Order: sequence, then structure tokens, then C-alpha cells
Amino acid sequence: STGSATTTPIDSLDDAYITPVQIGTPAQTLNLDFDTGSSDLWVFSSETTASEVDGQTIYTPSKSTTAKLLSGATWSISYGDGSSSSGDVYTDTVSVGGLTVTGQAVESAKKVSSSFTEDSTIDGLLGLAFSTLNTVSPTQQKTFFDNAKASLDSPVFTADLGYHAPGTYNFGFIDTTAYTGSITYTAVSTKQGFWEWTSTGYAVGSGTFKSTSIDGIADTGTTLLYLPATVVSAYWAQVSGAKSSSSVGGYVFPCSATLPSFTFGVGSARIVIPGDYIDFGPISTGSSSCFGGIQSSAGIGINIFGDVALKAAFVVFNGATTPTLGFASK
Ligand SMILES: Cc1ccc(-c2noc([C@H]3C[C@@H](O)CN3)n2)cc1F
Repeated sequence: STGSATTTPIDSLDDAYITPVQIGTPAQTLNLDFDTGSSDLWVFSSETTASEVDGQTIYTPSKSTTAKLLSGATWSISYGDGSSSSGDVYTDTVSVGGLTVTGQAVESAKKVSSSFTEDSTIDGLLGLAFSTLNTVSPTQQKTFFDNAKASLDSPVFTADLGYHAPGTYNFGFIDTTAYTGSITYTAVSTKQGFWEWTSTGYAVGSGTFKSTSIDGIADTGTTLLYLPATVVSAYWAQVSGAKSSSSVGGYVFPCSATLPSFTFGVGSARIVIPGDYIDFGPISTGSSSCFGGIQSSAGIGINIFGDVALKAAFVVFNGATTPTLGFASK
């Protein structure tokens, strides 16, 4: 089997991407944030505290004839930005772009943090990291990809995120028309439950490539590119007037600047992020100071190849017995 679904930026800045998902019988379609950095499928629901719902589409398990309460199961998760959600668990039928999983754990939110409440366009998350990270207690549950992959034509999914434009998540096949040149595959460590890999280095603009190992994760659920402070300093030094701001919380730059590209290495291959992918617009409405899309990972503990990097590539998440990651230019 295979599946294919369009993913869409939630706003003009590509702050995140939503993908329609069919849950239950009859189908309840919710727009979920596909997140290769976590492993919970959770949704706004009829159980979510009323005051914490503001515009989201909710899942109502009582109206699904295939929904079953998972007795005694709860979940609770916190994301890298301090955001959180929690609730109970159902099993139900879940379909993505024509690919169907029966008995998928659907985690129904009772509580969500303010950031989720304030984003009316995101109805929940669909985790695509490794199932070892799933938070359901006392019995851990499997991800959508994990449940589907034995049925897939090939145990893979691909992320093809667009710059200010729609893109595609495919399951079970590689669309050879979606990229240029070849796909370069690189080793993955699953020891922390992430799609963790090691970049071979970077360049800034037309500058010479610096060969250096950068361990990080491929994370569709993170907006920006987070890299070591040395690397990030080298990038923003090439932008006149750019500075790291304490009050703002990272590098900002004059909105009139022309941003240089950023290149990262995948083995001997090179993925080039165009400079305008790194522009995240005025820090506040009407400001001439803009937020940078490359930021330091120093306070995080790990480097994160978020959407800023991934959207410059066609990315293969290969879930064979020994998982690997593939990158192609497009
Ligand atoms: C309001 C909001 C906040 C965070 C997230 C979010 N989704 O994926 C992630 C990254 C960071 C780490 O969790 C691994 N994946 N963060 C989504 C939101 F809609």
C-alpha cells in the first residue's frame, strides 16, 4: 500500500505545516502537524477544556463507531518550546492520503497549553519519530508509520515541504519526479528516539565549505534551523547589521538585508538553503527588524534540522531494519 497527502503552510512565514488526516467512522477530518521529532498522535477533542479551544476542529470519539476507549491509558507530553498537552487515549481508524491504519492510538487532549490554543490552524500532532518516545502510560503505543509500515510497498515515508507553498508527505514509495540529481543516504542513530544523523559540514553564501561533524535531528515539527553557536555566528556575520538580541531571544537582522544562502553537507552531497528561506519577517507588526531562521542550539542540547533546512530538500525517512535518512536537492 501507499499514501500521499498534501501538506500546507499554516501562514505566510511557513511557521508550521498542516496535513489533513481522517479519523474515525464516519471520517472526522483534522489538520495535523506531522512531526518527525515526536511520537504521539494527539488531537483537540470533545474532551478538551472549553476555554482551551479557540477555533480548532475537534475529534469527537462518541460519534465514531470504531472508536474504543483504551482503559486506564493516559498521555502527557512537553515539546521543545515549553508547550504541552495531555489527556486520555482511544483506538480508532486513521487514514492519511489513502493509507489506512486500524486500531491506531488516537490521544484525545483534555488539556493543551496556551500556544496550542492560540494556533487555530493546528488540530493536533501526528508523530513520526520512533515509537520508543511515545508517552502513553501505562502501556506505550505505536506511531502511525510504525503501524503502517509492514503493509507499505516500501517501509519509508518522504517529506517534501514547500517554501511559501504546498508540499507532500508520501508513505510507502519514493516519487522519483520530486527531486533533482540523486538521493544521498546517511546513517541514523535511533538511540534517543529521533531521526538523528551527522551532517558533514556547512558553507555560508558563496564561501568555502567547512568540513565538520554536526550531529542533529531531522525534525519537521520544528520551524527553524538550530545549529552550534560557532556556525550561527559565522552565518549572521555575513549579514550587515544582524545581531543576537537578548530581549527578542536570538538573531535578528534589518528587514532590508539580502540574506546569503546556507549550505549543509549530507555525506559528499550539498543541500543549499536559499537566503530568503531564512527570513521570518518583522519581529512585531510594522517593525523593520526581522527574525532570523538560523539560530543557536546552545540552549537546546542538540542541533535541529527543522523546516528551514528540510524544505530545501526532498527527504526520505527510511524505516528499514536499519533506518537511514536520504536527502536530495529539488
Ligand atoms: C504550538 C506548538 C508548539 C510546538 C510544536 C512542535 N511540534 O513539533 C515540535 C518539535 C520540537 C520537539 O518537540 C520535537 N518536534 N514542536 C507544535 C506546536 F503547534
